[PDB]
Amino acid sequence: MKSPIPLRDVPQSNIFRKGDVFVLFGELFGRGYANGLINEARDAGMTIVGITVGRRDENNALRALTAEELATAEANLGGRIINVPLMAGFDLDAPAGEPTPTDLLADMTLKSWQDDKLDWAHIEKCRAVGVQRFKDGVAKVMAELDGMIPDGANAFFAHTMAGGIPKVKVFLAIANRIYKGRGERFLSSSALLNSDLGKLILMNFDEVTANTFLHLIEGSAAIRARLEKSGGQVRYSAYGYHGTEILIDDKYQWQTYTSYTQGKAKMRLERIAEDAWKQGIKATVYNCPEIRTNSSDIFVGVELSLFPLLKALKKENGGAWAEAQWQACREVLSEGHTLESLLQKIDDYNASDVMKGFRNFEAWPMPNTAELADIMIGTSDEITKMHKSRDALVTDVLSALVLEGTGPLMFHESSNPAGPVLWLSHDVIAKQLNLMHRLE
Repeated sequence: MKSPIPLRDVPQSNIFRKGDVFVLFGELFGRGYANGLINEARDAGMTIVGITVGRRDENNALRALTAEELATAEANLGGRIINVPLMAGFDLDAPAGEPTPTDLLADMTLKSWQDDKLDWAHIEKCRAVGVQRFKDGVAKVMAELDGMIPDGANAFFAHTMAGGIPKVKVFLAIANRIYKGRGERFLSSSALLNSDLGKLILMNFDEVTANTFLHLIEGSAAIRARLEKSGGQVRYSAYGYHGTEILIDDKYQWQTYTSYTQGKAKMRLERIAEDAWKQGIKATVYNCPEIRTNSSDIFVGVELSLFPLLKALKKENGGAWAEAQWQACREVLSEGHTLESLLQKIDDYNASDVMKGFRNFEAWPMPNTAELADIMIGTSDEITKMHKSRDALVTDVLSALVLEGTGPLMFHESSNPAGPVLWLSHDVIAKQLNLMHRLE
């Protein structure tokens, strides 16, 4: 798409009932977006079924879950898990007895990695092996799932797979410089992506973040056909990020965190959904807002996109509950600091020429720049220092709100989806939240 495709209206249909089956195509580890969606499915009475990515034995070989690991995972999910290890990516795949792509990275050093070259023929054979492995795994999982979904049922397949960074000792330092480096510590994301290491990373991103959605849709084709030929509806969802519209000068405007290295893979994901949609398959990528549930992570500055949600809460027929969110956000700031001054900082941030330059949709995802590092990391740090305690941030409150709103939006929109790719920006999130809390 040449521009964002917004979902503006709060969905109000639900076709799912007790006996319908919700399938989590991904494994839950810690809290994130998927929890809210799973909760919506459970509240609607759906049977929850999940996959596992498996674990690794003492020799780093992939294996299924033990009965105890399985019990723990099923307790976490609140549903049955099919114990067939669906590990995405090919970074640890190889023809029998041959080196993995990860093996080929073993000798990369801080000084050598940028110019080190890889054997792309071998890597290609490894990718082929990995793709076939994942396909056979999906076949087994679907063979077992087929009997758990009754004739006449509706099925909701929720894809959550993302990632693909290979294990290599040099990567932590590289990432630290790219994401957090200023001055001489600054490092262009292009330095990584132009290297063979970076090219491998991007290939694996395409496999894990995008192509797994295709493997899900194709692998479940027989099940889909059987359910559709009976009285049922089948849905596929995926989580996307492709920037978010937020209030700048009291107008909703698209922006993004830069540099989002998974961007090309997310656009491939989008195209997979669009193709499927053209084949009559109800697959939808939901492009969700920036969140930062762990402000100790490496992505310094992503949280800057969140703050205008406060204004959105007031704008979209906000009442007492919205005002209570403002109060909650005031309470975590230090003595002497106002919430208004924080929001002012964000106004100045989005008004800057440097940040305006990154509102380029066609160039997305763009490379970072030294100037970007300066203003983004500087602004993020300035706002962090406004707080009484760094374990209780305005961004914790707002991230929680986004998760809360996004669950029902996706769950209900999926009953009657408007299209294959939909943006959930601050406007519809605020509408949903204010609706949910209209009696509080």
